[PDB]
This record gives sequence, structure tokens and C-alpha cells, in this order.
Amino acid sequence: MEALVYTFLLIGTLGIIFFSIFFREPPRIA
Amino acid sequence: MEALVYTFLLIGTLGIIFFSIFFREPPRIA
Amino acid sequence: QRVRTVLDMDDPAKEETVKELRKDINN
Amino acid sequence: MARPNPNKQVVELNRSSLYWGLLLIFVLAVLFSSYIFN
Amino acid sequence: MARPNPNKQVVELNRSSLYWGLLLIFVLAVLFSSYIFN
Amino acid sequence: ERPFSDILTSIRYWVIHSITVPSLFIAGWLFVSTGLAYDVFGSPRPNEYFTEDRQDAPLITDRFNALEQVKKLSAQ
Amino acid sequence: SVTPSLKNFLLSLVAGAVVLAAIAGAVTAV
Amino acid sequence: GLPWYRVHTVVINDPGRLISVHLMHTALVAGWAGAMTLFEIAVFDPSDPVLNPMWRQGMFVLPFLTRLGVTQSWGGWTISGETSSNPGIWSYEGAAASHIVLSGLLFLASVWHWVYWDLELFRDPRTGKTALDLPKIFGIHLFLAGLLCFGFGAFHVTGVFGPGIWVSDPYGLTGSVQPVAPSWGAEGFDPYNPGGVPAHHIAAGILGVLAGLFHLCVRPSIRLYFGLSMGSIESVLSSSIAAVFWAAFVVAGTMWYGSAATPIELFGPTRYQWDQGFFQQEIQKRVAQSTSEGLSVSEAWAKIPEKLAFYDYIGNNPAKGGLFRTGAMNSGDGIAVGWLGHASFKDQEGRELFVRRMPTFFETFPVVLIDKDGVVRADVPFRKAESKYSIEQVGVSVTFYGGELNGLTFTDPSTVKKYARKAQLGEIFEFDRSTLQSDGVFRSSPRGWFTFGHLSFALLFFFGHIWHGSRTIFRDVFAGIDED
Amino acid sequence: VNILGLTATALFIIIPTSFLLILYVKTAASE
Amino acid sequence: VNILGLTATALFIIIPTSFLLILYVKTAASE
Amino acid sequence: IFTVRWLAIHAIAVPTIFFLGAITAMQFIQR
Amino acid sequence: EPGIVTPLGTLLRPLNSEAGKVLPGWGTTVLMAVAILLFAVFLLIILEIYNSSLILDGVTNSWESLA
Amino acid sequence: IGRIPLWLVGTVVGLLAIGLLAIFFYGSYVGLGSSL
Amino acid sequence: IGTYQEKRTWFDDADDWLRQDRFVFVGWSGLLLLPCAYFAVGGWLTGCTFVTSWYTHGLASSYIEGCNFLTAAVSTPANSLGHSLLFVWGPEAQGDLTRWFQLGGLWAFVALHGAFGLIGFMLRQFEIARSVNLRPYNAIAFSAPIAVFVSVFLIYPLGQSGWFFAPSFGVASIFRFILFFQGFHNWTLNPFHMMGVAGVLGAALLCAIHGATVENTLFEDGDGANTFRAFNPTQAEETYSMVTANRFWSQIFGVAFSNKRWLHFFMLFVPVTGLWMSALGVVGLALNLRAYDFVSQEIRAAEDPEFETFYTKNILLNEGIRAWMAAQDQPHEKLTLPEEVLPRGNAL
Ligand code: CLA
Ligand code: CLA
Ligand code: CLA
Ligand code: CLA
Ligand SMILES: C=Cc1c(C)c2cc3nc(c4c5[nH]c(cc6nc(cc1[nH]2)C(C)=C6CC)c(C)c5C(=O)[C@@H]4C(=O)OC)[C@@H](CCC(=O)OC/C=C(\C)CCC[C@H](C)CCC[C@H](C)CCCC(C)C)[C@@H]3C
Ligand SMILES: CC(C)=CCC/C(C)=C/CC/C(C)=C/CC/C(C)=C/CC/C(C)=C/CC/C(C)=C/CC/C(C)=C/CC/C(C)=C/CC/C(C)=C/CC1=CC(=O)C(C)=C(C)C1=O
Ligand SMILES: CC1=C(/C=C/C(C)=C/C=C/C(C)=C/C=C/C=C(C)/C=C/C=C(C)/C=C/C2=C(C)CCCC2(C)C)C(C)(C)CCC1
Ligand SMILES: CC1=C(/C=C/C(C)=C\C=C\C(C)=C\C=C\C=C(C)\C=C\C=C(C)\C=C\C2=C(C)CCCC2(C)C)C(C)(C)CCC1
Ligand SMILES: CC1=C(/C=C/C(C)=C\C=C\C(C)=C\C=C\C=C(C)\C=C\C=C(C)\C=C\C2=C(C)CCCC2(C)C)C(C)(C)CCC1
Ligand SMILES: [Fe+2]
Repeated sequence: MEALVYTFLLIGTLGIIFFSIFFREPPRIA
Repeated sequence: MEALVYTFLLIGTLGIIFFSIFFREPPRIA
Repeated sequence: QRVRTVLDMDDPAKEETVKELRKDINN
Repeated sequence: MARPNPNKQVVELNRSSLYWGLLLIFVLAVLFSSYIFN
Repeated sequence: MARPNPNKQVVELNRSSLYWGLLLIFVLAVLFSSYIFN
Repeated sequence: ERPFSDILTSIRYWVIHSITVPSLFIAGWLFVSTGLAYDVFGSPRPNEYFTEDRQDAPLITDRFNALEQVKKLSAQ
Repeated sequence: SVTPSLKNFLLSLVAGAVVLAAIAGAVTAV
Repeated sequence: GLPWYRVHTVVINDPGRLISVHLMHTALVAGWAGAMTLFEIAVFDPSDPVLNPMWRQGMFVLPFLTRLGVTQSWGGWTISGETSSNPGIWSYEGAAASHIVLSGLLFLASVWHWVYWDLELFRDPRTGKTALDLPKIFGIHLFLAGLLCFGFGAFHVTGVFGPGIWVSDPYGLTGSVQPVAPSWGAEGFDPYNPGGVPAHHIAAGILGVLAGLFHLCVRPSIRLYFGLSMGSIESVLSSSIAAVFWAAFVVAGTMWYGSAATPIELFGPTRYQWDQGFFQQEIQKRVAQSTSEGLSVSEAWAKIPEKLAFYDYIGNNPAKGGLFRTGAMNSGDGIAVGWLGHASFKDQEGRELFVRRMPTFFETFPVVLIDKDGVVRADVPFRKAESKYSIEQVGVSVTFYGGELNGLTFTDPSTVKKYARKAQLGEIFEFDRSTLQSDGVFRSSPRGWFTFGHLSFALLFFFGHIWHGSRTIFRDVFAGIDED
Repeated sequence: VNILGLTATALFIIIPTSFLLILYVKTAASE
Repeated sequence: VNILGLTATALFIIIPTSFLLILYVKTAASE
Repeated sequence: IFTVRWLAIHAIAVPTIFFLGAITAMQFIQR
Repeated sequence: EPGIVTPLGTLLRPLNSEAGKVLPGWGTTVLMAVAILLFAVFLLIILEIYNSSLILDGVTNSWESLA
Repeated sequence: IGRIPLWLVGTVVGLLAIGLLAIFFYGSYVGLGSSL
Repeated sequence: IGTYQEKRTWFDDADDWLRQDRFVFVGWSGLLLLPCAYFAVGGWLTGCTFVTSWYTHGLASSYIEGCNFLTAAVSTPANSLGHSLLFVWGPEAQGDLTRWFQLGGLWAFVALHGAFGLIGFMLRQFEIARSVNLRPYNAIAFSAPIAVFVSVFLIYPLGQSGWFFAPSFGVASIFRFILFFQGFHNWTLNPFHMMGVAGVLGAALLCAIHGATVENTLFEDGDGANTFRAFNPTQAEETYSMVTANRFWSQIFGVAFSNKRWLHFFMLFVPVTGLWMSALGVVGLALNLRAYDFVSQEIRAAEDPEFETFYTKNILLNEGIRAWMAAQDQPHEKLTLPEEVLPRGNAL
């Protein structure tokens, strides 16, 4: 029951990494 | 343990009744 | 072997067995 | 049609409907708490 | 100074700061979950 | 258009309905008083409520031979 | 062989066809 | 703008995102399937395939795995009792891994279809506006449906290429996965005959192939086009949801009544089998034979298989749980360890009494002892004051044969009352309870939970079909009326 | 289900309240 | 500790996450 | 006449008074 | 503005080209009638078989049909 | 046409219905199902 | 239609003759709604005066036996028939109407024709809404009565042993069925049932408060005390002071409606949600899946002889209900339960 919590926390962390990399705010260059 | 959850969620229910009563959206006459 | 003895044996247990619901018009 | 999408849409919900949804969830929890607890 | 409050301010938190907050919470949870679960 | 006002107040409508309604009432009276409902219906009369074989409530307890079963369990 | 249940099925279906024809006639007879 | 209950109407007229969201729904469903059977294998106890089968542990997708041909596992055990020496690639969690990799591929395809939405395939060369060639799309899809149905009915269930299906004996004792020959007659339309399923799928596939070819050929007419709201994709939506709660009512009915593709061994018994005394009648005529020719009821009860007595138990009934008696049946009553034999009760003069079987409708039932002629001889006394039916004054002893207790006659009133209360539920079994913290009440079978969920889903989809019918025929006056 | 009820009730409270709050502040941010 | 830690972890991963989502959407819906 | 309103009124007018007279006879039926 | 052109899209273009092409007249309503009534009587046949409302020489509608 | 008043017709129909209701309530103290 | 010639055919003539103004609208939906509803009401009204239950349930359920209006009922078929449809031509009756009545087959006949009448009535609502072109929210709200009808007259008997446990068409028979769910199912403690009763009493709330508020915040439009004639069928102005209503309810209740459209739609929303959740609850009951026992409370009541609660009182009263039900409500079980085994308290 602890292992599922650990795996969920890590897959959420990788989700946040993928989200921050691929759906970031574009630089405005204005 | 169950009594704490019952009490907390019921006082939250009555508190959000209070919030919906006083801190509601004020209607406009326009 | 006899179906009438097993009929009277199932009856005190339940009165809804298929063999009790079939060919019971004689009773 | 073009590169941007014509169905670019904004979703909205006023605080009155917030009150409706939050009270719905709160009283659903009230109703089902003694059942999930059992 | 008047009937409305003159110190009316708008709170801002952009998407990069949202990224940092989400990563901070998730990494703190990953680090401290083994100790909270003991 | 006759919107339910002149119809009921019309002597022509009333005269032709001075016979049919009492005829239907008399036919409905006789349909029960002569026992035709009991005959073509299968409902038991209070005098033939019970048979001599069974003193209790009837039980069909069958699905396929229930036709001849209710034939032999009814009031004939 | 041909069961009485199947015979009653055939009679019921031709009766339903007769009912449909009667419905059509009653609605077209203004 | 669009409220929270209209958010998905951002993709009503965008086919690229329609395909994308269909792809990711498919991905989520496949991923759930894989994760669910991984969880079921992780929590499954194969310790006793007979007295603690999968439907006694609340296994939901695993019986469906065992229905189509997947019986072995990479853990070296098979549910039928044999040892999977070479289970092959297609095990339970192997199929889970297949579902997971399929889910990943579908998710990647969904992201691709979302980022690439402006596909000229969705643009007709006539005018360039957004449109879908619904008659030809349906003709193609019906052709693929017919081809897949014909293949599944001609190679999978026939066993010339596939594994066939799981067919069991009428009373659910042996059970096996084997090829099944088609039944082309009225027996093929027998719902409890497994020989009709290959013939059904073959004929359905042939008819679907021909209908799809005719759809690919002939175009529709103007009258139905302007009648059924053919121009709207919501018409396809309403018709498809109508078809799926049609099928939901079909599957709920076939699971609650039992059929050829609904084995008792895999999905648990039905409440109608208990209410019709099916297993009890089987046991008792297996006793009548080999008791009418010598070797009386003192022995040969051990000749009765232990699975049959487990089937003759109201705790095995799928309709004895509750809405919120949540989880496995073993968490409800404990895991059965052994059969103690059929209880024969005899009073002080010699006639053989029988305990009344508990109806499915009752949560509690009084314990009575009835003679062969059908009149109650004894009861558990509630009042115990001026009562002349109590066992303590009638003198009924209980005897057991062919089980863990054989030939043992109890005369003590407390133990004869307790075992009469135990036999009130059907057969007599011993249950281990402290290993899973059993509460005591009965739970519900996966078949019963399946039927309940699909009936609720079918009602909700009937409401959805009414709403989408209104949406289809009334696509012109949503925001308001013509005010004239 | 002594604390399985806790986690189920917790998530049943959390997911809709966070969802509704997110879309509400989306509404209220634009005046 | 086997499930109280689960409840603590759940509250910790939601409450500030939800708060951050409130602020983020309150800014994102405003241009 | 024999209009749609005529049939609609008669199909609920004739049998209800038929059974109404049936009940009227049926009240005076002795034991 | 054109869409995204791809080889498989150019290949399967005639599958989605005639959006709204129809023929005049009522079409095939007589086969609607006959096919819909055939599906209806077929569905009633299976309903009454599964309901034990029809009895044949080969159907039992009971578990012994598993034999 | 209007020779018999509509209020008169309604009065006759109402008195018929009310007397019939009185007859039916009388039928609960005699006849079948009257506890005698 | 569609600026094409469209030569008039049999379908066109039928449609033109069908969708038109009459005293009773026939239309296409009248091909089913009128005969099915007529058959259903005729069968029920015949059953409550004629059909004896002495061979189906072994009871009295019509005026021909001396029953009154409530105790008269169209009685369900016997449980030995299972879930058979009991055709008059079928193997149960085989063309004999007289004994088809004694079989209780008209219960299935009237229930089937009433289901088709419900379908025809919804189709009539849809056809009228199409004929004169406004939104079919009447059919949307009518989706819940048919859900209740299906879920209690077909889903429950099909889940249970047979039509005998289905409700019978009659007020006292409905009362028997209601007490049957009270005892066997603990229908009061069912969550979906509490969802439904909350929705229905809230619907009564909204109907009463809306009618009273509208009739109490009306504008003048008068120079006469009878405000009913103050309304004109052709006017594009409000007749009741909604802003006054909003202020009154904001100061009385704390919250008030700011939209007539949302007010009326929530008035639609409360009973349809209640009836749909009640339908889901009785669907759950159809497979003996009840909210009967609270496991922890029954455990602490078992190991605590002083722990008395209203819930345990309800539980005990329900097994008492069922113990008194079985013998006189289930003839096909022929449960000859003696007097002593019946649970009872001191004295009485
Ligand atoms: C709106 C018209 C209508 C509709 C839709 C129905 C529908 C139904 N009725 Mg009903 N009925 C109607 C009018 C209607 N009825 C009328 C006017 C009467 C008074 C006479 C009756 C009297 C009646 C009785 C007494 C009973 C029914 C019953 C039924 C149900 C089952 C019928 C059945 O078993 O076979 C289905 C019938 C059809 C599908 C008809 C369609 C015909 C097909 C498509 C054509 C095939 C025939 C063809 C000519 C074959 C011959 C070929 C040959 C020349 C080679 C069903 C839902 C039964 C019931 O309620 O169950 C409890 C029942 O016992 N009906
Ligand atoms: C596969 C079937 C299907 C499909 C494709 C659609 C599609 C659509 N529906 Mg619809 N609907 C369906 C079935 C379906 N519906 C059913 C069965 C019902 C009866 C309950 C409804 C009742 C319904 C209504 C009343 C409305 C729609 C509306 C809509 C449109 C907008 C949906 C939206 O954005 O709401 C958004 C939905 C959400 C933001 C969340 C809903 C999820 C709820 C809270 C439960 C959560 C379920 C869980 C997460 C997953 C369980 C799924 C599984 C058990 C099947 C859209 C095109 C709307 C419309 O027509 O526009 C005017 C409209 O108001 N539908
Ligand atoms: C077709 C749908 C379906 C069906 C029929 C089943 C059936 C079953 N599941 Mg399953 N499950 C499903 C979908 C389904 N599941 C899905 C989608 C998931 C992923 C979330 C799971 C995850 C899952 C797990 C982890 C487990 C099961 C288990 C089980 C078995 C135990 C009985 C049970 O479910 O408890 C009782 C069923 C109910 C109480 C139904 C609830 C009725 C409604 C939804 C009430 C909730 C409404 C209300 C608003 C919620 C508020 C509550 C809140 C206050 C907390 C059973 C045979 C157990 C098992 O045996 O292992 C395999 C088990 O541990 N399931
Ligand atoms: C490569 C294709 C493929 C294969 C070989 C399998 C194989 C399998 N899947 Mg699966 N699945 C697939 C794709 C596939 N799946 C996809 C794409 C999805 C996402 C939608 C799923 C989602 C899924 C879930 C959720 C589950 C499975 C499960 C299973 C296992 C048991 C099947 C079962 O009992 O369900 C039954 C399957 C059917 C009853 C198919 C019936 C098809 C319908 C009724 C067609 C009728 C409508 C049709 C249009 C009629 C045509 C008209 C005609 C006239 C032509 C099995 C090994 C189960 C499992 O145990 O998990 C591992 C399960 O839980 N799958
Ligand atoms: C018991 C309570 C109850 C009754 C009697 C009732 C009655 C009615 N509701 C209608 C409508 C509605 N009902 C609605 C919402 C609701 N209705 C509710 C509760 C009721 N509604 C509730 C709680 C709601 C809230 C959701 C809506 C939204 C509508 C409509 O659209 C409609 C209307 O316009 O309202 C005025 C009418 C149209 C019926 C018709 O002609 O069908 C045609 C079909 C017929 C006549 C065949 C039915 C035969 C039945 C099924 C079998 C035989 C039953 C016997 C005749 C009687 C048996 C009685 C015993 C069981 C006691 C009808 C007068
Ligand atoms: C320690 C503590 C706290 C003790 C108490 C604990 C306790 C025992 C708790 C239990 C209580 C509890 C919540 C249990 C109930 C559980 C349960 C059944 C949950 C309910 C579930 C629920 C969501 C039901 C859904 C079904 C449904 C949709 C019904 C909702 C009903 C509903 C809200 C209807 C409205 C009711 C009502 C009050 C109407 C007021 C409306 C209104 C202001 C109109 C006035 C008005 C009229 C006009 O005409 C005009 C013109 C205007 C302008 C105007 O304004
Ligand atoms: C990306 C990637 C990958 C991976 C993937 C994965 C891992 C997936 C998965 C997944 C998963 C693991 C899934 C699962 C799931 C689950 C689900 C999907 C669910 C659900 C839900 C529902 C539907 C429910 C509902 C409900 C509730 C809430 C409770 C009870 C009641 C009800 C029913 C209402 C791969 C390597 C392949 C490829 C590449 C990359
Ligand atoms: C509601 C209604 C109605 C009505 C009905 C009816 C039925 C009525 C009636 C009625 C009647 C029909 C009446 C009558 C009467 C009379 C009277 C009321 C009187 C009186 C008085 C007195 C005072 C007395 C005296 C005396 C004495 C003392 C004794 C004896 C002698 C003398 C008599 C002299 C209508 C339809 C319209 C409308 C709608 C509804
Ligand atoms: C059965 C059946 C059928 C059908 C039939 C039909 C479709 C018809 C009908 C019918 C009907 C439809 C009948 C009826 C009855 C009714 C009644 C019996 C009534 C009533 C009412 C009342 C009694 C009330 C009165 C009153 C008063 C006195 C007070 C105030 C006012 C009022 C009005 C409320 C046939 C033969 C085909 C075959 C199958 C089965
Ligand atoms: Fe109003």
C-alpha cells in the first residue's frame, strides 16, 4: 500500500517534468 | 476517528452555508 | 432411483425446485 | 481552416454555481459518509 | 481614504512559478514520504 | 365548432341520448346480475368460493400446464 | 415437429399483421 | 461562454480532436484494463481453486479473461488445477502488459492527432467546409465490424486457429477451454448451448459484410437525410448510445439469467439456481443413485464432490450481499476449508426431519425442522415459554456423513441448534475468518455487481439517448426561439 | 473500510472542490 | 503508521497544489 | 358526424357508464 | 488555407469525398419495411425462447443444454 | 339550442354523480365486502 | 422540402392528415400512444372491478369480490410462472381468455401496453414540439417517470424471482409493495432513495415557493381586487416584481434567485434528479443489493447489550416485518411458520 503511493508520487513528478518541458510559457522576445 | 470527520465536515457545511448567505454575489439593478 | 421419493425429500427443504415445478399436476 | 483553431473557447462559472457545486459535494459526502464508513 | 479600500492589489503567479510550486510540493512529498510512512 | 356549450344545451343532442345512456346502464346492470361476467370471465362466486377438496387458498405452482391446472383448481 | 407454441406464434404474428392493416385502413378512411 | 456541462462541445465540428479524444479514451480504457488485471493478480489467492475460486475473491476482469481462453499465468499456476509449465506469452499479466503498451501507443496517437488537427482528409473538395462522409464512414465501419465478427466466429471460437471457449458441464463441476463446433439449428439458438456462438458470429459477420458492402455502394436519400437529422454527427451519437444501452440491457439480462457464454465456474452461480434447487437436486439424485442399490447414506457422501456442496450454499448466492457490503466474499464470510457433510436430523421417534432452505429475499430466517410430509416438527424457540416445538423437548439429534465429520451424531441441544442454524443456509462448511478479518455478512458476486452496474449505466444511457434525440431534432432553437 | 472510508471521502471531497475552484477563478479573473 | 501517513501525504500533495492552481488560473484567465 | 373528437369521447364514454351501471347493480348484490 | 497533405490522406481521399451525396426519391423504404420487420420477428423469437415462452424440439432454455 | 340551461344540465349531472357516490358509500355497509 | 419538387406520396398524405389541429392530436405517435394507452387504462379499470386474485396471489382485488377502490388491484402473475409474459395465445393460456384472466396474464399485458403508452406519450410530446417548434424540456423532464416505471415494474421483477414480487396495479397493492421494500430492503436507509426523497420534497418546495412568490410580488395592473384578470395573454412585460422577490428572499433566506430561466430550470431539475436517483436505487434493489446493515454498528450492538439505537430498532422491526410477511405473502413457499417462532416483545 506504500509502494502504490510511492509510484504515484514519482509518476506525478515525471508528469510535472514533462509538462514543464513541453507546455511552458513561450518567451515573448518583445 | 469517525466523530472527528463527521463534526469537521458538518461544521464545514454550515460554514459554507454562512459563506453563501453573506459573501454571495451581489446582484445588479442594471 | 424413484423420482417420487426425491420429490418428497426436496419438498421440506424448498418448494421451488424445477422437478417439483414439472409434472406436479398429479398432486 | 487555418493553423489556429476557430473553436478557441473560454469556460466560465459564477460563484453562485460554485456554491451549488460545493454544497452538492458536501451534502453528497454527508449522505454517503456513513455508508463508505459502514 | 474613501469607502473602497485604496490598497486593492492583484495577486500574480505565472505558469513558470506554478511549475516551481508543483515541483517543490511533489519533490518534498517524495523525499518525506518514506519518513512519514516510517 | 360546438365547443361543449351548445351541444349539452341542444334538445336534439339530449333526445338521442335519452335512450342510449339508460340502455347502457341497463345492459351493465344485467351483465353482472345475470352472471355473464362470471361465465365468460372465470371469477368465482362467493357460493363457489371453495371446493370440497381444498379448504385453503389455491396454488397453481406450475408454468406450462397451468391452463389445465387452473381448469381443475377453479370453481369448475 | 411443429409445436402448439409455434402455431400460436404464427397465429399471433398474422393477427398483428391484420391489426397493422386495420390501423392503416382506419387512419386512411378519414 | 460555454458552461462546465458544455466543455466538450468545443470539439463538435473538429474531426481531428474528435479522433484524438476517441484515441485517448481508448488509451485510458486499455490502461485501466491492464492495471485492473495487474491488481487482481496481485491480490488473487490461488490457494484453493475449488473452495476459494476467483468469484469468491471479488475478481472482476479475471473471469472475463478466463472466458475467452486465457487460463494460465506466468506464476506457474492455472485456475483449473494444473500447473502452467509453459504458459506462453499470453498470461493474465502478460495480457495486462499488452494492454499497457497498447494504451501508451493510443495515447501517443491521441497527442499526435491533437497537435495535427488541420488534416485535409476532413475537408471535402467540393466546398472546403468541415464535413464528414457519414454514409461511407458507416459502410466502412460496418464492413470492418462484419469482418472482425466473422473472423472471431470462424477462427477463435472454432479452435482451428484460436483457443475456442470455456464450456462447463450443466452443474459446473469440470469446466474446460476447447474448440466448439457450430450449431446451425434451433439448438444454436438455445441460449445455454455453446455451439450457437460460432454460428451466431459467422452469420452475423456475413450479414454485416454484405450490409457494409451495400452501404458502400448505395447512398442514402434526401427524405431520411432531412428526417433523422442525418447532417448532424449527434444523430450518429444518439443512435450509437441507443445501441450500447441496448447491449447493456442484453448483457445485464444474460448475466443475471445465465447463458452459454456465462459459465458458473468462472462468474459464480445465479440466485435462480439456488431458488430452483439446482445443485441440491443434483446432489440428492447422485445420492438416490448408489443409495437405491445398496451402500446406503452412511457412506458414499464422500463420493459427492466438494465443489458441488460448495455450490449448494446460500453464501454462494450472488444475491445475498448488499449495496455497501464492499469487497471480496472471503472478506464477508471467510475462506471455506472443508465440507462437513450433509446434516441428517432425526427426532425421538425416528422420522427424518429437514431444515427449511433460506429464501434469497431474507437477510435473516428462522430455523425450523419439517417432516417428509411437509409440516413443521420443530423450531428454534424464540419464546421458549409454553412452547412444545423446541428441540430441547422434542429430542432431535444431528448426524453427518462423508465429510470432515462422518458418522458423528450430536445430541447436545446447543450444538444441534448451532448446526441447524448453519444448515439453514444450505450445506455445512467451515470458514477461516481471522486471516482477512471477516465481518460476518454475505457479499455479492462479480456477476451481481456487473449486472447492477450495467443496469444503472443502461438507465443513464437511456436518459442520454433521450437528451441527444432532443439535441438532434432541435439543433436550430437551442439558444432561443424564433420569437415570431 | 475504517480508513478506506477516510481516503475515499477525502478524494471525493478534493477532486470536485479543486475542479470547481479552478474553473470559478477562471470565471472571476476575467472581471 | 501505515494509513495516517497516507492521509498526511494526501493533504500535503493537494492543499498547496490546489492553492497554487487557484492563483495560476486567476492569472491565466486574465489575458 | 363520426369525428376524431366523437370517437375519443365515445371510447371513454360508453364503457365507463357500462361498468358504472355494473357497479350500481353490484352494490345491491346480496350475500 | 489548406490542410495537412499526407500520402495516406491522398490515398484514402475518395473514402471521404462525397459528403452529402444522395439520390432522389424515397430510396429503399420497402427494404426498410421488410428488413425491420424481419429483425423484429427475430428479436421476438429470441426473446420468447429466452423467456421460455416458445417451445421447440431442440431448445430447453436451461442449464442442462450445457450437456 | 340553449333551451335547457347549461347550469341546469350541470346540476342534473352533478346530482346524479353525488347520489351515485352516496349509493356506492351505502354499498360499503351492505352487500359484498361489508363485514356482515 | 429542400427546394426540390417532392412529389406527394402516401407518406406525405399521411403526415399532412396527421399533424394538424384537432380537439385531440393524433399525429404519427397516435398510431401507438392511443391504442396502447387505451388498452392499458381499459385493462386496469376492468381489473379493479372484475379480476379476482384468488388464483394468482390467493387474495381479493376487485369490486366483484366486494373490495373497495384501494384494495382493488390488477394482480401480478404467480411466481411459478417466473418471468413469462403470459400471452393469451401462449402456452400459459393457449387462446383461452377466460382462464388467461385467472392466470394474471393481464398484469403483464397492461404493464407492457403501459410501457408502450409511456413511449407513445413521450413521442407525442416530441412530435408536438417538432410540429410547432420549441424546445422539448417537457420530454426531458418526462424522462424520469418512465425511468421510475421501468425500474420498478420491469427491472425489479426481472432481477428477482418473478412478477409476483413486482408491484400490482392497485393502491393497497402498491402499499403492500411499499411495506415489502420497507421490510425486505430497508428502502428508507437506501442512499439513492434519500437522494430521491430530498429531490421530491425540494420540488414541492420550489413549486410552492414559486407559486406563492409570483402571486405575492405581482405588479399593480389592476384598479380591481381580482388580480387574475390583471394578466393579459399578449404582453411583453413582467407581471411580478422579481427584484422585490430577490430582496425579500435575500433578507429572509440569505440567498435568492437572480434569473427566471435558472429558477425554472432548477424547478425542472429537482424532481427529475430525485426520480432518476430513486430509479437507480430500486435498480440496485432489483439484485438484492441493499443498504440494509451497518457493519460496525451491528458489531458493536452484538458485543454491547446496552448499545440501543434507532438504527438497530429499525433493523429488528424489519426482520419482524419479514417474519410476518413470509407466510401470508408467499403462498408458493407455503411457509407454515408456527406462532411461537414469530418474534414478539413483552405483553401485547
Ligand atoms: C399499436 C398496435 C399494436 C402494437 C405495437 C402491439 C404490440 C404488442 N402486443 Mg398487441 N394488440 C393490438 C395492437 C398492438 N399490439 C390490438 C389492436 C389488439 C386487440 C386485438 C391487441 C391485442 C393483444 C393481445 C391479447 C396481446 C397483445 C400482445 C402484444 C405484445 C406481443 C405481441 C406478440 O406476441 O407478437 C408480436 C406481433 C407483431 C410484432 C406484429 C408485427 C407483424 C409482423 C411484423 C409481420 C409478420 C406477419 C406476416 C404476415 C407473416 C405471415 C407470412 C405468411 C403469409 C407466409 C406486443 C408488444 C400480447 C402481450 O401483451 O403480451 C403479454 C398479448 O397477449 N396484443
Ligand atoms: C458516449 C456518450 C456521450 C457522449 C459522447 C456525450 C457528449 C456530449 N454530451 Mg452527453 N450524456 C450522456 C452521454 C454522452 N454525451 C449520457 C449517458 C447522459 C445522461 C446522464 C448525458 C447527458 C447530457 C446532458 C444533460 C448534457 C450533455 C451534453 C453533451 C455535450 C457536452 C458535454 C460536456 O461538455 O459536458 C461536461 C461533463 C463534465 C465536465 C463532467 C461529467 C462527468 C460526471 C460529473 C461524472 C464523472 C464520470 C467519471 C469521471 C467517468 C465515468 C465514465 C464511465 C462510468 C462511463 C457533448 C457533445 C450537454 C449538451 O448537450 O450541451 C447542451 C448537456 O448539458 N449530455
Ligand atoms: C463495470 C464496473 C465495475 C464493477 C461491476 C466492479 C465490481 C467489483 N469490483 Mg471494481 N473497479 C471498477 C469498476 C467495477 N468494479 C473501476 C472503474 C475501478 C477503478 C477505480 C475499480 C477498482 C476496484 C478495486 C481496487 C477493487 C474492486 C473490487 C470489486 C469487487 C468488489 C465489490 C465492489 O466493487 O464493492 C462495492 C460496489 C459499490 C459500493 C458500488 C458503488 C455504487 C455507487 C458508485 C456509490 C458511489 C456514489 C457516491 C456519489 C460516492 C460518494 C462516496 C464518498 C463519500 C466516499 C466487485 C466484483 C475489489 C476486488 O474485489 O478486487 C478485484 C477491489 O479491491 N474494483
Ligand atoms: C487487439 C484488440 C484486442 C484484443 C485482442 C483484446 C482482448 C481482451 N481484452 Mg480488450 N480492449 C481493446 C482491444 C483488445 N482487447 C481496446 C482497443 C480497448 C479499449 C476500448 C479494450 C479494453 C478492454 C477492457 C476494459 C477490458 C478488456 C479485456 C480483454 C480480455 C477479455 C475480453 C473480454 O472479456 O471482454 C469482452 C469483449 C466483448 C464482449 C466484445 C463485444 C463487442 C461488441 C458487443 C460488438 C457489438 C457492436 C457491434 C458494432 C455490432 C456489429 C453489427 C453487426 C451486424 C456487424 C481479452 C484478452 C478485459 C480484461 O480482462 O482486461 C484485461 C477488460 O476489462 N479490453
Ligand atoms: C403517482 C404519481 C403520478 C401520477 C399518477 C402522474 C400522472 C401523469 N403524469 C403525466 C405527465 C408527466 N409526469 C411528469 C413528472 C412527474 N410525475 C410525477 C408523478 C405522477 N404523475 C412525478 C413525481 C414527477 C416528477 C419528475 C412529467 C414531466 C410529465 C408529462 O409530460 C405529463 C404531463 O403533461 O403532465 C400533466 C400525465 C400523462 C400520463 C399519460 O397520459 O401517459 C400516457 C400513457 C398512459 C396513460 C398509459 C399508462 C398506463 C400505466 C403505465 C399502466 C396501468 C396503470 C393504471 C392505469 C393505474 C394503476 C394505478 C395503481 C398502480 C395505483 C399523467 C396525468
Ligand atoms: C452538527 C450539525 C451540523 C448538525 C446537523 C447534522 C445533520 C443531521 C446533517 C444531515 C443533513 C444533511 C445535509 C443530510 C441530507 C443528505 C441528503 C439527502 C443530501 C441532499 C442531496 C441533494 C443534493 C439532493 C439533490 C436532489 C435535488 C436536486 C434537490 C435539491 C433541492 C433544492 C436545493 C431545492 C431548492 C429548495 C429551496 C429551499 C428553495 C429556495 C429557492 C428560492 C430561494 C426561491 C425563491 C424565489 C422564488 C421566486 O419565485 C423568485 C422570483 C425568486 C427571485 C426567488 O428567489
Ligand atoms: C506513456 C508511455 C508508456 C506508458 C503507459 C502507461 C503506464 C499507461 C497507463 C495507465 C494506467 C495505469 C491506467 C489506469 C487507469 C484507471 C482508470 C482509467 C480509471 C478510472 C475511473 C472510473 C471510470 C471510475 C469511476 C468511479 C469512481 C470514481 C469510483 C467508483 C464509482 C465510479 C465508477 C463512478 C509506454 C511504455 C506504454 C509507451 C511509451 C510511453
Ligand atoms: C359543485 C358543482 C356543481 C353543483 C352540483 C350539485 C349537485 C348541486 C346541487 C344541489 C341541490 C340539489 C340542492 C338542493 C337543495 C335544497 C336545500 C338545500 C334546502 C333547504 C332548506 C331547509 C331549511 C329545509 C327545510 C325542511 C325541513 C326543516 C325538513 C323537511 C322539510 C323541509 C325540506 C322544508 C355544478 C355542477 C353546478 C358546478 C360544478 C361543481
Ligand atoms: C380489458 C381488456 C380489453 C380492453 C378494453 C378497453 C381498451 C376498454 C375499456 C374500458 C374502460 C375505460 C372502462 C372503465 C371504467 C371506468 C370507471 C369505472 C370510472 C370511474 C370514475 C368514477 C367512479 C368517479 C366519479 C366522480 C365522482 C362520483 C365524484 C366527483 C367526480 C368524479 C368524476 C371524480 C379487451 C376487451 C380489448 C381485451 C383485453 C383486456
Ligand atoms: Fe414564473
